[PDB]
Amino acid sequence: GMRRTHYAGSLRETHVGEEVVLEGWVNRRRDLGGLIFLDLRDREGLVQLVAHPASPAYATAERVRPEWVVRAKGLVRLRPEPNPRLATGRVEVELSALEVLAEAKTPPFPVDAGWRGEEEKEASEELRLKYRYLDLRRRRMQENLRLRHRVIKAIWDFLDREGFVQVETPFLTKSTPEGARDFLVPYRHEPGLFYALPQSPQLFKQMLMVAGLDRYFQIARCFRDEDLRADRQPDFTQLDLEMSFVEVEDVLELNERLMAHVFREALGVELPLPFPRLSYEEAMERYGSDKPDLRFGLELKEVGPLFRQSGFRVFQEAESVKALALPKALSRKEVAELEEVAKRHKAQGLAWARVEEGGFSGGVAKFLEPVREALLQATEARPGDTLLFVAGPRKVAATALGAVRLRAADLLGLKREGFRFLWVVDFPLLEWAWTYMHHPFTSPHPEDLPLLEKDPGRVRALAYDLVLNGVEVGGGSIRIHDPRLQARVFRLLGIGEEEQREKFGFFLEALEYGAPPHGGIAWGLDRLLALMTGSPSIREVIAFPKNKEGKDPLTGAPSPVPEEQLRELGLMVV
Amino acid sequence: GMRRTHYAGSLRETHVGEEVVLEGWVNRRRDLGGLIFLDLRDREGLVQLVAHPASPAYATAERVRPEWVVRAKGLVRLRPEPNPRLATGRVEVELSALEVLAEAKTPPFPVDAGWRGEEEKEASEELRLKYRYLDLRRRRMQENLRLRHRVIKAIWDFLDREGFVQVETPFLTKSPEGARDFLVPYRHEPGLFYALPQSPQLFKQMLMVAGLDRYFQIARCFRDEDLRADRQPDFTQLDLEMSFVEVEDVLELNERLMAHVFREALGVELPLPFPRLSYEEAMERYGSDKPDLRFGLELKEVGPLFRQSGFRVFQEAESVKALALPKALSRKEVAELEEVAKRHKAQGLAWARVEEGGFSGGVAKFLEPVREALLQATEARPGDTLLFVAGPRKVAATALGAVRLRAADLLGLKREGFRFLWVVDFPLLEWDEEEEAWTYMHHPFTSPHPEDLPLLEKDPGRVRALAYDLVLNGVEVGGGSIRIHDPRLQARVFRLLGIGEEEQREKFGFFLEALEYGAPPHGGIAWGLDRLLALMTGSPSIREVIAFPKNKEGKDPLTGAPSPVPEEQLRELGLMVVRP
Ligand SMILES: Cn1c(=O)ccn([C@@H]2O[C@H](COS(=O)(=O)NC(=O)[C@@H](N)CC(=O)O)[C@@H](O)[C@H]2O)c1=O
Ligand SMILES: Cn1c(=O)ccn([C@@H]2O[C@H](COS(=O)(=O)NC(=O)[C@@H](N)CC(=O)O)[C@@H](O)[C@H]2O)c1=O
Repeated sequence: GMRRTHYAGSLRETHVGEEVVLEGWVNRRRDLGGLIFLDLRDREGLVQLVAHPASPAYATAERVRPEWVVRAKGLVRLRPEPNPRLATGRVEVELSALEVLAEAKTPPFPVDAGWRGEEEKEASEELRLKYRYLDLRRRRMQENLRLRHRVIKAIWDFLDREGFVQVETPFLTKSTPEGARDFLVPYRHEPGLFYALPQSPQLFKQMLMVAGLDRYFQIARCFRDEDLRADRQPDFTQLDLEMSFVEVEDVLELNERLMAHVFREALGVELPLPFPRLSYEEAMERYGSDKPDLRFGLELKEVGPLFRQSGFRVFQEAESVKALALPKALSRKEVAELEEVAKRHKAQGLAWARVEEGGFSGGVAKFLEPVREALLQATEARPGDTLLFVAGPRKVAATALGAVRLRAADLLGLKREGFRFLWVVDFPLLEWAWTYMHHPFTSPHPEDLPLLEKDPGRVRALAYDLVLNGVEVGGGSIRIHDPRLQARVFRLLGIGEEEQREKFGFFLEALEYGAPPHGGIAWGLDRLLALMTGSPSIREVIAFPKNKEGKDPLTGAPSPVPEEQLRELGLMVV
Repeated sequence: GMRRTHYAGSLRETHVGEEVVLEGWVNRRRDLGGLIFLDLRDREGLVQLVAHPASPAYATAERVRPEWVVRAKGLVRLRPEPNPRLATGRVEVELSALEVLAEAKTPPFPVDAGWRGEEEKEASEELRLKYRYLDLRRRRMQENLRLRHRVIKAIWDFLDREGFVQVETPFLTKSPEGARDFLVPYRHEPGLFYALPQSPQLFKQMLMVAGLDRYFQIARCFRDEDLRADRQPDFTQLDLEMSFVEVEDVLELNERLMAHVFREALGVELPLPFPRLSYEEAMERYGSDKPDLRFGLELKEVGPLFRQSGFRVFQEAESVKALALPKALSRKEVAELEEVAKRHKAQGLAWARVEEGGFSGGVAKFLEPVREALLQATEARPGDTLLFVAGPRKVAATALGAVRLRAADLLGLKREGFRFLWVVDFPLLEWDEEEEAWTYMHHPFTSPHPEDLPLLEKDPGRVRALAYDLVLNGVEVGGGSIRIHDPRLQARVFRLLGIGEEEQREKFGFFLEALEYGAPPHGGIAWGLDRLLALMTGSPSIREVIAFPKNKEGKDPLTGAPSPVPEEQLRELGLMVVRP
């Protein structure tokens, strides 16, 4: 068997009196009172080793240095005083033997403080990525990676119990000129031909429903060679799933129970069910976003129809006037910062006013007094608040004041805690010619089918987004299984026969052989884990990620190849 | 909730009298005396629907054709005569309602036979791949994929229980397992490329440097080989790594894991521990480093019997290996084995017959002078045929071992069950008989045996490696080794393999630097998961246990990959096709 008797970090008072053998890294060394203290570290935590002057390990303990790998033997003792910041804090190991297994260069940054429960100074992320195998020694990074393990295992446990079959889908597949750019892989035996890496398993998982597997899932890697700004990696991980004979309700319900199972098992957090749901229209009206942050209130209110007779022209003529009531009297500085956030979101401006005990004061207060009783019942605003207004087109006014609403939350120092999930449902199928939102296999709402040709902009889709704390962590839809309806959606989009066969030919032919009703979703697993850990970037929950620019400082990729390796592929640099 | 009350194939006599809602595919339609019988199919199997002319469901049922998708409602009743070949064969559904959810045209090959327990006729595999979403409707293919699910889940349960951390490693990484890399052009700077990983080898060793102690991953590996021998461009490994381990610790963990997998996914008990054979023992006794232990017919060294022989072809040979087959082969069969032998670099195949007192046929004359010792060494009996290959030891073993494997087929030996074994004590270097060179059997991060370190510069050919292969039924299903964790020794071994300091820095500099920060002792292994599943299902190819595999030339008939890309796209990458 193994030489070690225990993980170093697993020792407790229950082990006092046992002789242990331990292996790990020297986290720190201190000399006090003629004793040598060594913090010995492995993935379960630190344990204090003590070398006494009479001990055979005494000279060895004096020469070891941080990050050296050692094997220690000794007997577990109570400490005279416990250190409650260590789980092993009640005990130490009186060293009888100490063996050096590997020496170590001084690391470019410290990895020792977190394991003592101390705060860690921020290091250059580029330096952290270049030495990622050392960055991953830190307690924080190992907790992230081990949480990711527990989340995926919980997903397997749940979906296996519910009858889902995990199926692995191809990585070398068909390159299509459809939409986002593919990463290409040259085919050596015939220069000029390429595989593509998959943007998602969408077509394969739908074909698995056509194959009768009923329900599928995969922890899937997706590859999209597009703009890497906004915390995007060249590849990322989805929890991808698909089910047969389901309505929207069936997919949402399954995903709610799965998410609650994951949070209970991997985080010890209880998620109340069911999740709240908002239509896309309700979300835009009340929050100005299709990914609302429900950790605070401050909803937007439509007040347009209050000023239809007011002398204030810019309110009276606007298609929409949105109002927001902040529970604080803001400075002229803060208002202008909010106004700047509004104008940077295409608004014409941000009107404002303070709410006093008898009326209003400041900004547009004069034009608000005639409609005071109605304005206050609509906004539920109390004396001391500050009213913010954005007038303009309905989508612009909502989106602008919604961004004002988010930035306002920071200015007021609102406590934003916990995990607030919600479903956003009833997205529009299209948008102005006409174009779809995600992919063209999303089913129209059955009761909206006749509007497909008459009023396409009002057709709802059977599509849904999963949002957590203002972040889109999942998206999917019920699919079209009728090839006649799919052709009908293509005719509405102006997508001809030759273009369909070039982009989707093999799948459109699959629908002719009896596809069941089906639908599904994919989570952004990296985004979920970053939110679960309070990380500012998904790079903190990926073992070996790229930097923000898409390169890998650890290995040096992407790198040149010898021209003989490229000539063998029949390609050359132009 | 769902409309569906049960899976169609799950209905039993215990459900008689219940009203059920079912959804699935029409496996077959038969009309009889005005009744319409529909075998409804889903992933749990078939159940018989009955549409009566007086039912509201009848008009719908008249439209239905095979492979149409329907939702059916009605009452479970006993059949007047049961179909004992079906799990639902005692019952049927008397239809009260039926709706068509989807129509279907006639498939290019049948998918209905296996769901009835009947045998499936062989279809063209290129056609099966072109319509893989229909091929996957067959019962055997769904059994394969659901077994694959069960195996992976069992792997997760066992390794999670044993403290392994699953870590997902990169797919877009730096341009090492004995094949060519698949490249990915970097769009923003033409001439730069990523490589797809041939394995996660260096990432999992770095996770040991990071102190995670034990890792695993169900990893996809990409290797651009001449795709002979049932090669796919990418395939799947159970990859794992452990810290502070010796060879034995890795072997015992994998043994217990494999027994758990076979018990939970197949209901098969694998006796423990697995047999172990050294590389030398395996080659001497079986002429192969992946022995097939499902039959006997071991090889015997008889060189020391011919040192006084007039037969120069025997007398000069380093080795003469013999094998006794329990049958009097025909001259046609002997020439076949001789051809097998010659295809494996042998100078030829000798033969004879064992009769009640003397010998007959082939080289029997030269076998007669040495009879007592030969019969004791081979245990041959009257009616047997003796075969010999004379030559260098490795040649003689390998040629007659391939004859041994072929002969098992000619004799029709019943080879059954699952015979695992470890092959251990591999040499660090393998001699290429062709290119007359030393090459490494396992990748360059394999640790030499610590007792053999002074032989690295004195005599590299006798250096043992701390490497091991896992063999199942004559197939290599796993391979691994204890790694080098000392940076000086890793550079020393790179120097031995003909890799100068310039080459070390360019390909492995980041990893050599990592060894300088306190790398623990570590080792690991990787299973060929597709290979394992193919053996577990008796499949002739790993294509039968992969949902959407390539064909033998690495092409995807279903999607048309690989394919040209627009001239505009290729321009954006800054590359062009070289003109012949
Ligand atoms: C980092 N990163 C990205 O760069 C892009 C996406 N995602 C997350 O993937 C989810 C699904 O992706 S999708 O493109 O919307 N739809 C799809 O991929 C569809 N195939 C899903 C379906 O219809 O079932 C999003 O909701 C995000 O949470 C990221 O995490
Ligand atoms: C289809 N296919 C192939 O094309 C190639 C390999 N394999 C299977 O992968 C195992 C490990 O692969 S290895 O390259 O030997 N070692 C490695 O990849 C080492 N990195 C593992 C280690 O040292 O821990 C083999 O034992 C086969 O069972 C296939 O199934």
